[PDB]
Formats: sequence, structure tokens, C-alpha cells
Amino acid sequence: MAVPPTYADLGKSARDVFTKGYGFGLIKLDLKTKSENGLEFTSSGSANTETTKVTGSLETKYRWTEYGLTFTEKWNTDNTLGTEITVEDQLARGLKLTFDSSFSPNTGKKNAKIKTGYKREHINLGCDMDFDIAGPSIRGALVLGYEGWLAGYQMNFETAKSRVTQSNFAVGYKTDEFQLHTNVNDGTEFGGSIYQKVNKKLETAVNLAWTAGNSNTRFGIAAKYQIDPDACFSAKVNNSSLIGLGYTQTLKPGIKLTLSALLDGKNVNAGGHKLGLGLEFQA
Amino acid sequence: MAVPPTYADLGKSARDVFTKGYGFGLIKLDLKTKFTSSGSANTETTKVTGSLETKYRWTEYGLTFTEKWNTDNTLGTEITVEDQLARGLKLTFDSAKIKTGYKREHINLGCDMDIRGALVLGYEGWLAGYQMNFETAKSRVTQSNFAVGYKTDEFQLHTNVNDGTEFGGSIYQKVNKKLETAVNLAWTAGNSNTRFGIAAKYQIDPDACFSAKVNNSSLIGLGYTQTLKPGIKLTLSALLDGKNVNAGGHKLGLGLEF
Ligand SMILES: CCCCCCCC
Ligand SMILES: CCCCCCCC
Ligand SMILES: CCCCCCCC
Ligand SMILES: CCCCCCCC
Ligand SMILES: CCCCCC
Ligand SMILES: CCCCC
Ligand SMILES: CCCCC
Repeated sequence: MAVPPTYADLGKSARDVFTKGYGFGLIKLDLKTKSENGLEFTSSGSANTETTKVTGSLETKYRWTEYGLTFTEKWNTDNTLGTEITVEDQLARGLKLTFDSSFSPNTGKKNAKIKTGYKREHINLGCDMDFDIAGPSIRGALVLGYEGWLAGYQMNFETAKSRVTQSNFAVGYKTDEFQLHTNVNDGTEFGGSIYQKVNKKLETAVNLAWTAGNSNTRFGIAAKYQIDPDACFSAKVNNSSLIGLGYTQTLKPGIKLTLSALLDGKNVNAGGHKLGLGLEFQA
Repeated sequence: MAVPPTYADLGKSARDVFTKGYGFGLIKLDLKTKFTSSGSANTETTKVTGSLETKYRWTEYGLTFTEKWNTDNTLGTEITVEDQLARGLKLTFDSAKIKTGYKREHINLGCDMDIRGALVLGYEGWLAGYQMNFETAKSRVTQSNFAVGYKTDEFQLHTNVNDGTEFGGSIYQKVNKKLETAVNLAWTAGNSNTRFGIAAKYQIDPDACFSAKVNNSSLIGLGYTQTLKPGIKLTLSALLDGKNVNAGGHKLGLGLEF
């Protein structure tokens, strides 16, 4: 409805046209399993193309619908363990408390955090408490919204340094089929995204980002046209002539196949082009 | 409706929001007779100038006579013959310039000779265009202009690539029966030289009109047009430089219609 999204989720539809539906240089085979209403199992097997690094993950997710509890745990072949607990709507008027934790061998990740969010008709507030060993920090999210107009501010205060290390503003406007968003980070990093839905299934997205002094200019355009109710086709170009193609097709009620390819328009002949494959079985 | 415009007229609706409604640093005295009497007076050059035009109409037989005498005593002869040798075929001998062009339901053809060649194709609001300029004295093309866009009554998008070096774009929008909004963008490939600008034309009443531009160079443009009397439209304009507010050499103009 009119509930404003989180600061990290505004301008998401334009971002999903660029990201969703593309698998580059990866052989992704996932299997989803929902045996009961709450329990969900998901094991994935990916193989890198450039480095030939096979990575297999195992995720167990259970949902407690009555008490609002939500448990999420992830496992990986690299022993990169992650756990998340989400309590939603336990307190009055749409509250949510989340406990995240990620552990990794030798990479130096022993981080865990406590997230806190508040939602209403026009206000969306977020509070994070990262416990990184290098230094704890508090993240504050504030999003204003009324009549399709959005306004957001994000702040991260690092207690180890006793100062705010990042302060991001965001102003945007969105409709049912049109979304315009503007982002400025630390006064020097700027950005903007325009989401447009042309037809019943034609999503048009334009992304623009640059730094202070007309530097690091990066712009592009993406599209997500479907030809069939079961087939999705995606294409995107940027100023570096990187052309990304993607074709998503579900072959049967529980099988999904995704073909994708990245082409370097600068050097077509041996320019480091990438092919990707994605199989998602439903069970 | 379905007929496409020429290459010089595609994306004109968004351009009219920027161009029309402004007489900067100029006292343009205009008189419309149904004939064109326009007298331009620069406030900085201080050189009174006035040009006149006459047009004889023969609509039943399909010919027109045109002759214009400018201030600096230069005159140009121009005659056009259209819809005779073929439906939509239009010839023009201006000055001495020979202009030929074909206009149909989905194609706008044009071959100017003084050579310029343009072609515009249209289908369901989608427009493709390409124009070239071939210099016979240089034995090489000097301009290669390509454009493509999508046109609708309330929204118009237009892109431009001239000589493969400079890119451009324009957006037209009509959010109300009296409010308009146009966006402009142009830049050169391989360079940070960008040119971004937005304008609007608000119409308070059928006799009043207000316009406003702004540029990334902090060039603020304002314009108010009123029709206090039937047959006399007074338009006021002022150019404001945001870079030099004090002693910046700002330009204001005044236009009268009759
Ligand atoms: C419109 C808000 C201005 C943002 C200034 C940037 C300071 C971090
Ligand atoms: C609306 C587009 C703004 C472009 C900013 C200039 C990029 C260097
Ligand atoms: C319209 C896209 C052109 C990209 C060129 C920018 C780098 C020269
Ligand atoms: C909407 C595309 C704007 C690109 C500007 C690039 C300036 C170097
Ligand atoms: C009006 C309720 C919002 C409270 C923010 C601290
Ligand atoms: C909305 C708070 C801004 C702090 C810089
Ligand atoms: C609703 C039509 C939008 C075309 C860009």
C-alpha cells in the first residue's frame, strides 16, 4: 500500500530490471523444498567459470506464523556460516526485531548485528547495531513518504571512531508504472534511476551514477520483455559497451531454466565474454 | 496525424517550451496581418532592425508567392509548388535554393540543394530519422545526423546522434491542459561537456502565459506573455545569470504583437 520502503529498498524495481534474470560465468543449480507451511529447505550448487570454484550452499528457513518468529540459517562449503532470527509484529503497531550473525573461517568475519525497524503509513524507521570486531557502529534509516513522494536519509555512526562515517540522502517519486529516484552519498557520490513500465510486460529502467567533478560517470539502460507467460527475456547495455543478455524459461511446474550471456562491445574478439546457466528446481 | 515530421521538426514540441515565449535583450515589435512585420531592437547593440514578409495565397490551384526584404536590404525570392506532379510531392525554389521533398503517411523525404538529404519513418508513435550533408566542393560528407524517438500526445522522447560525436536527448510532458514541461540533454562523446536544462510553460488563463527555464550553467530564463487587448499580445522576458548576480550583464527584453 502506501507504506514507505526501507532506505535500502527504494528504487528497487529499477534495480531489479538490471540485476534479476542474469547469471554470468556461473553454473547455478538450486533446489527449493517446502514440505510444510513454515519449513523451507534450499540447497544450491554453483560452479565458477573463470576460477573453476565449486560452491555448494545449504539453507534452512522456518517460519512461525502465529508468534511472528522467523528463523533463517545458511551453510556453505567454505564454512561461511550465517544465522538470522526475525521477530515481526510482536510489539504493538508493526514492529520488527532482527538478529543477524555471520561467521567465516580466517576471512576475519565474526560479525553479528541487531536490526530494529518501525513501519507505519508514512514513516519507515530502521536501526542497526553492527558488532564488527574492527569496530561497532550504529546505522539509522529514516524514510518519509506521502502522495508518492519519498524522502530518505541514512546515517552510520562508528563508535570506534566516534564520528559519522557516512551520511546518505535520497529523494524520489514513484507511481504504479513510473518511478524516479535520486541519491547523493557523502556529498560527492551522486546517482539517479528512472523506472518505467511500458506495457503489460515491458519494464524499462535507466541508471545514472557519477562522482564529484564529473568523474566515474557510469550510465546504462535495461529492459525485461516477456514473450510468453512462462518465458522472460532480458537485455541491458551501458557506456562500457557491456551487453548483457538473459533468457528465463520455466519448462515444467517445478523447473526453471535461465540462459544468460555477457558480451564486451569494446573488443568483440576475445574480450572476455561470459556465458552462464541457471537451473532452479521446485520441490 | 500519422504523417511524420521532417528531421528539423522532430522533437519540436519539447524545443518550443525552451525557444518560444522568450525575447531576450530585444525589443521585437511584431504585427500580424492576414504579411509579417517584425521589428527587432537590441538593447546592447542599439541597432534598430525590421524585416517584412509577404505571402500571396492561391489555395484552389495550389501555389504560393513568397518574398522577404530584411533590414540590411537583403531580399530572398521563394516559390513552392506542391501536390501537383504527385500526391504529397512538394517542390520549392527559395533564395537560389532548390528544395524537393516527399510527404506520405509513414515517410518524410527531403533533398535540399543549394546537398542535404533527410528521411523520417514513423509507425505507431515510433520515429526514426537520418540526415546527411554532402559537400560537392569537398567530395565528402560534412554532417551525419541520426535520430530516433517515440511520440505521444502527453509524452515525447527523442534521442540524437550527430556525426557520431555528440549525443542528445529531449523529453516532452503535458501534466495539465495548461501546464507543459520539457527536459533537454546534450553532450559530446569522450568528454564531460554536458548540457542539461529543463523548462516549463504554465498558462494561468487563455490570455496569460508564463514560462521559465534553467540551465546547468545557472542561466535562469523567465518569460511572461499577456493578451490584454484582442489582437495585441505583450510578452516580457528577462535572462538571469546565477553565476554573476551582481553586475553580471543580465539581459531583459520586451516583445509586442499586433
Ligand atoms: C538536499 C540535501 C542536500 C544534501 C547535502 C549533502 C550533505 C551530506
Ligand atoms: C540528468 C542527467 C545529469 C547528467 C549529469 C552529468 C554527468 C557527468
Ligand atoms: C550514447 C552512449 C555513448 C557512450 C559514449 C561514452 C564514452 C565515450
Ligand atoms: C542520461 C545519460 C546521461 C549521460 C551523461 C554522461 C556525461 C559524460
Ligand atoms: C510518530 C511515531 C514515530 C516515532 C519515531 C521515534
Ligand atoms: C536529517 C538529518 C541530517 C543530518 C546531516
Ligand atoms: C505509458 C507509456 C510510456 C512510454 C515510455
